[PDB]
Amino acid sequence: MFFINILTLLVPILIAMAFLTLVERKILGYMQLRKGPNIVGPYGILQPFADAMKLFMKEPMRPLTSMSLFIIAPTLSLTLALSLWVPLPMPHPLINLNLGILFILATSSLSVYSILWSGWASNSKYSLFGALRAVAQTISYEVTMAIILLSVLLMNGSYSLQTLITTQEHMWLLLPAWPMAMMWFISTLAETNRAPFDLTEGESEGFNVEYAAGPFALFFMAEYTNIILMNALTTIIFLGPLYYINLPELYSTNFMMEALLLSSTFLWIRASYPRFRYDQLMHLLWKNFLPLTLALCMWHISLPIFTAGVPPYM
Amino acid sequence: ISAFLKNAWAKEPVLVVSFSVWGLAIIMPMISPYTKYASMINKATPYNYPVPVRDDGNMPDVPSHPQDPLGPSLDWLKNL
Amino acid sequence: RSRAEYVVTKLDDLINWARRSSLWPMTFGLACCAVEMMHMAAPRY
Amino acid sequence: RMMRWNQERRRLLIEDLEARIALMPLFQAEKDRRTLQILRENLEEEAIIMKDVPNWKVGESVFHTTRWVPPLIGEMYGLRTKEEMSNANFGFTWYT
Amino acid sequence: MNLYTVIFINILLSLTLILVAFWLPQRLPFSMKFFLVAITFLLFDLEIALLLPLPWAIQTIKTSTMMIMAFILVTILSLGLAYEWTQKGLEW
Amino acid sequence: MWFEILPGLAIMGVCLVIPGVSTAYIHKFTNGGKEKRVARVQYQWYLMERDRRISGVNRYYVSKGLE
Amino acid sequence: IVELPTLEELKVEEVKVSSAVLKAAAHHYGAQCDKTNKEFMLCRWEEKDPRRCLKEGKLVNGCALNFFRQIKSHCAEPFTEYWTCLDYSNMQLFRHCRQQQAKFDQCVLDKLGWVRPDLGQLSKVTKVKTDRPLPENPYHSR
Ligand SMILES: COC1=C(OC)C(=O)C(CC=C(C)C)=C(C)C1=O
Repeated sequence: MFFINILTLLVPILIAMAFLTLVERKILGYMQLRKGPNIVGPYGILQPFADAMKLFMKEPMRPLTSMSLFIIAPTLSLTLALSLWVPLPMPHPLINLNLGILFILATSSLSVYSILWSGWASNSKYSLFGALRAVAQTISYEVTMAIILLSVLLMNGSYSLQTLITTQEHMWLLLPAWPMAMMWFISTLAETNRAPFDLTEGESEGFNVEYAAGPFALFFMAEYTNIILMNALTTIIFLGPLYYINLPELYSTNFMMEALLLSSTFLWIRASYPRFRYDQLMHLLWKNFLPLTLALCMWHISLPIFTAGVPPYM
Repeated sequence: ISAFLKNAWAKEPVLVVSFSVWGLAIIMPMISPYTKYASMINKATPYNYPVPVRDDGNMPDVPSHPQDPLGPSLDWLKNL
Repeated sequence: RSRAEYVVTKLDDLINWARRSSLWPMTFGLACCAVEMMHMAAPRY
Repeated sequence: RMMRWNQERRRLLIEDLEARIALMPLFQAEKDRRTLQILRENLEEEAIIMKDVPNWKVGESVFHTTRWVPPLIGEMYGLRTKEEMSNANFGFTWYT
Repeated sequence: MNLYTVIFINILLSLTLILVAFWLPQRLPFSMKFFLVAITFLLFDLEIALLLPLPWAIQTIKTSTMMIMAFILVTILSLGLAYEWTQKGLEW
Repeated sequence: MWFEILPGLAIMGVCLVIPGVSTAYIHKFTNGGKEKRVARVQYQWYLMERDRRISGVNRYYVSKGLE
Repeated sequence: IVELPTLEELKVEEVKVSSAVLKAAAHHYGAQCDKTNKEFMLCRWEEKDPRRCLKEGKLVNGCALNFFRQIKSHCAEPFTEYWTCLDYSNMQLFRHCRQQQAKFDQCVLDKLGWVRPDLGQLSKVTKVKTDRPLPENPYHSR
C-alpha cells in the first residue's frame, strides 16, 4: 500500500501543480479584461500539458558552463519542493515526523542553493548578479520566516505539524497571532519569489536566464508546487481547517478550500502590485519586520507563562 | 517628548509597536495572577514514575491507595 | 492500427499540437510595429 | 481562549501520563521476565555453540563486580535473528 | 525507511524529468554589504538555533530562569541589530 | 465571464483533496480498520510492540477481555 | 557465572490484553491493587537487580489478573464498548471517548464499588511497608 500512498500525494499534487499555472493565466486574465487561454482543449484544461510537451521537446542547450551544477540545480529544486509535501499533515500525514516543522524549515532552506548553483553554472553576468541578490533575500526572509514559526510552536507545544490540529480545535491561530500571519504571508510571498517580492528573473532577462526546455521546467514545476505548499502551511499553521475525528475528509475538504483561496491570493497579489526594489525588499525584512518579529517572539514566550497557558508537550 | 512619539507613531510605526511589545512581555510576567501556575502546572505533570518510599512509620505520605486524602493535590489545576 | 507509419503520424501530430498550441514569442520591438503587437497582447485581441 | 484551551489540554495530559504511571509497574515486570529469559535463551545456545572452545567459561561478566547490570541491546538480540536486532535498533527511528 | 522510500521516488521523478529533457529532443565583489548581510544571517541563524529548544524548555520546572534567559538572548541580539542600524550597516 | 476560471480550479481542488482523503484511508485499511497508531515517545512504541507480541503478528489485532 | 534465573522460575500467567484495554482501565487498575503494584515497584527500585524482586512481580500480574476477572464478571460490555472506541483513536486519547467512559465508570461504582480516581491522586507518592529491608550495599561496592 504505502507505495500507492506515494503516488497519491505526488501525482495528485503534480496534476494540481499543472492546473495552478492555468488558474494563474486565467485569473490574471480576467482581472486584466481578457479571457486567458481557453482555445486549446475545453476552457484551457489541456493548456498546461501542451507547453510541458513543447518545453521538453525543445533543445536543452548546454552553454559553451558547468554540466552538473547545471543539472543538479533543477533536480534539487523539484526534489525539495515535492519532498516537503511528504510530512504535510492533511488529515493524517504520510510520514509523521515528531520534529516536522524543522523538516519543512530545513528543506526550504536547501532550495536557496539551487538558485546559487544555477547562477554560478550559467557563467554569464546576468545569472551571477541575479543569483547573489536572490540568495540574499531568500535567506534574509528565512531569518524572520523561522522566528515567526518559533513563536507559533511555543503556543503549540511541539514541532510536529500534527499537534496543531489539536491546538486549533476551538479557534484558528489567526485570531491569536494574526500579526504574524500577515508576516508569514508576506514571507511566504518572498520565499516563493512571487510578485511583490520577485526581483530575480524579472522583466530583466536571473537563474532561468540560461535555462530552457527541461531544466526550465523542473524549477518551474518546483516553484509552483512550492507556491502551493507554503500556502498549504499557512492553511495548517494559521488557518486551522475544522477537524472531526469521525470523518477525516472535511478537514481535507476545508484544507482544499483555504489552500486554493490563499493560493488564489498570491495570484491576485501579483497582478495587483508593482515589484519592490532589491534594497526596498531587504529594508522591509531587516527594518520593518525583524524588529516586529523578535519582539512578538518574546511576547509569545511571555503570553504562555503569565497567562498560565504553557502548552502541553505531546 | 510627545512628538518623539506622535511622529514616530505616524512615520516609523513599526519600531514603536516593536518596542512596546518587547516591554509588555517584560512586564506581564512580573505582574500577573497566573505566572506562578506555570512552574506548578508544569511541575505537577507527572512524567517519570513516582517511586514509593518505605514506611518506617510516623509519615504523612499517602499509604496504600493513592486516593488517600493525604499528599499533594492539583485541585488548583482543576477549576483553574 | 499498428503498421508503424500510422503510429508515427499520430505521434508527430501530438508533437506538432504541443508546439503549435503553446508558442512563446519574444518581441525585439524594433520601431513601431511593436505598438501594434502590444495591442495583440492587450484585451481586444 | 488559547489560555483556557491549553489549561484544559494540560488537564488531559496529566491524566495520560498518570495512566502510564499506573501501568508502569506491570510493564516493568513483563520486561524483566522477558529480558531475563532472553538472556537465558541466547546463553543456553551459547553453551551449545561455544561448546568445544578451550578455556571457555560458558559466560562471565566482562566486568569484575558481580552486580546486576542491565543488558545492552546487542547482548539481548545479538545472537538472535538479524531482523529482531534490526527492529530494536532501527525500529523507532522508523515510525510504526 | 518509510521516508527513504518516498525520497528516492522523489529524486527518481526529478532525474527522470531531466533525462527526458536531454534525451527527448534528439567578477566584482562590490557588495561587501552582500557579504555583510550574509554574516548577519548566520549570527541570526545561530541565534535561532539557541532559540529552537524553547518549546521543550517551556516545560522546564524553573520557568523564571527560562524566560530570564530567553528574554536576555532575544534582547542582546536585537541590540546587535540595533547597532547594525546605527552605523552604516544594513543600509546596503 | 469569470465563470470559466472554475474549470481549472475544480481540477486543482480535486487534486488536493485526493491526497488528504487517500492518505487517511490507506492508513485505516493497512492498519486493520483503526487509525495508524502514532508512536511519538518510547512508551507509545512499547505498548505498540507489546501489543504485537501480545497476539498474531500485527498490532491492529487487539485481544480483549476474552483472552 | 551469571546466575540468570531459570524459565520455570519466571513463568507466570500473562495479562496479554491490548494496550488499549489497559489504558481504558488504567485508572481503575491504578486504584485497585495499587498496594501490590507499589510493593513490587519499591522492591524494584532499591535492589537494582530484577533477580531479587521477581516473586513480587508474579504477584503484580496475579492481582491484575483477578482485577480483570472481576470486570468480566460484572460490567464487562460497558468496558467492551469503552475500549473499542478508545482503541480506534491513533493516540488512544481519553477525551474522544467520554460518553462510553461515563457508563463504564458509573456501572462498576454501582456494582464493583470501585471508583475512578479524581484528577491526580495516583501521581502522589505512596508509602508501602515491605518485609525485606534495603540492603546497605546496593551497588555492592568495595
Ligand atoms: C516600444 O518599445 C518596446 C517595449 O518597451 C516600451 C517593449 O517592452 C516591447 C515588448 C512588448 C511585448 C509585446 C512583449 C516592445 C515590443 C517594444 O518595442
